[PDB]
Amino acid sequence: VLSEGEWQLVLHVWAKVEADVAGHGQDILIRLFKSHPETLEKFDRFKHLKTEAEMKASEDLKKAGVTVLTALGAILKKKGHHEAELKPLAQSHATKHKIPIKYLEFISEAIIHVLHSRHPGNFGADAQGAMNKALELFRKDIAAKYKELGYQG
Ligand code: HEM
Repeated sequence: VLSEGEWQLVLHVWAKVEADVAGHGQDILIRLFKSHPETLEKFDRFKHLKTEAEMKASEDLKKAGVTVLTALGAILKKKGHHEAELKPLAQSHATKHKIPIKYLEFISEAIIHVLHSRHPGNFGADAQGAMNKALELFRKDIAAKYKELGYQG
């Protein structure tokens, strides 16, 4: 369970992401795909992309970036009271998309990497610790829901 102080560090760096969610989502997905190429296979619409240039030019990858960060943003803003937001998400990612928790760990890593690079103003060690806490919470609660749904994760 995060403190209010920890939530405010999360939400301060989020506020910067929101200046340009599409740009941040491009960087974050590209980092994910570069770091764990196996994750790209889950995206039938753009899993053929071969290079970072291709990725940066893909309108479909850009939309996905906006989707993930907007959904995550809405979750973070709930400050742990995210049961409603996680229901649909766990169901789709468990049952349709088939995303293991380890891939949720991979995108969490990419999120932290990009924020650390982009936002040294709002992503010092304390803020990064708070964001890691929030993302662990997210992954813990998703994992519990996956189990409920019958998915090993
Ligand atoms: C912070 C983590 C994540 C959040 C908040 C998130 C949220 C979403 C949302 C809102 C959608 C669209 C609605 C839906 O289908 O449920 C979506 C679709 C999808 N997500 Fe995620 N997601 C996350 C992580 C992942 C990861 C790590 C992968 C794969 C490695 C993944 C694969 C997909 C796929 C394949 C789709 C369908 C996209 C499409 O067909 O257009 N997601 N995700």
